[PDB]
Amino acid sequence: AEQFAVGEIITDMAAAAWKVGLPIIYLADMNSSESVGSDAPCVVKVEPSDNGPLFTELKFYQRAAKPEQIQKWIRTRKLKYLGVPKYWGSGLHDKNGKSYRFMIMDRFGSDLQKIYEANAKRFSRKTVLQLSLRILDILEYIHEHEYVHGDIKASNLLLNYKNPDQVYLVDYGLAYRYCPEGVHKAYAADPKRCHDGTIEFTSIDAHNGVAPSRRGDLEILGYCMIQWLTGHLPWEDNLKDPKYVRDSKIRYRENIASLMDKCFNAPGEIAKYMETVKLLDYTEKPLYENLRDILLQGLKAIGSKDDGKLDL
Repeated sequence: AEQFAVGEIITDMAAAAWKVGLPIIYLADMNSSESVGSDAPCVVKVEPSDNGPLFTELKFYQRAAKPEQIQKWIRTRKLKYLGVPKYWGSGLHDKNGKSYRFMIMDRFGSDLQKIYEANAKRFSRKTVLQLSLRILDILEYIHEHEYVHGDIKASNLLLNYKNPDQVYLVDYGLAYRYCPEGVHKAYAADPKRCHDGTIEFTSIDAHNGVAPSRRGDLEILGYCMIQWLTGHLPWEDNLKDPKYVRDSKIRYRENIASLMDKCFNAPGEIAKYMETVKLLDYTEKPLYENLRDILLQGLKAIGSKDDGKLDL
């Protein structure tokens, strides 16, 4: 089915005008006499208005992904960029007697998962450290704006369409506001939430059926880094049994040396990274700069620096 006639002009609720293009979710750009081409800088996502995930994602984008909000962060922290997609607007659209919600956001190039597979499911240490530094900036940002992602993975990491050295974290349909009005949620389940993440990468907290928090996000990144380096995780043979996966993660958490021995001479920064995350209490605020310093040591150990080169 078609929610839009291609080339039609839609107006968001702030009265900003956009033109809809072909599907890639549709390509989109500012309203003009020209057509929306394949180098369009925006997408328009459209779901039924009763779609829960789009609503949750829309609220995240409205609260934490305002263009000027992001740009202000970039300047004050003195970053080259920030891998949070920008929100450009949203509204309601009727068609065929049904109500649809739409949202305008940044368009991106390839996901990391496609590139990962193209490189025979291996990223270099350089790549993994550079990716991870930027994700730590993203996580720091969203955490400080009261949200956790809870599902970091290569297929949710998209490259800037016009810059392959900039990676962005997408999909906040099942993101969680862990800290509304500065009050941290308690160690317990959220009954209006049933997202456990992705089984292979999800946190022990999520495994235990409690709502995700900051430590959970960093833990997910830990598992990704190992996946990316080695092409494997210890529990990847039994992803159909969450009990097994949780058990394995709990045991490897208790003994990180044996995780390194299993997964790999292992990189010291990864082990140190995992060790720091382990110390975090559920409600505890991470020292993100310390975590970055730890990854920086990894770069210095291979004769490199934080040059912002993903080397993909």
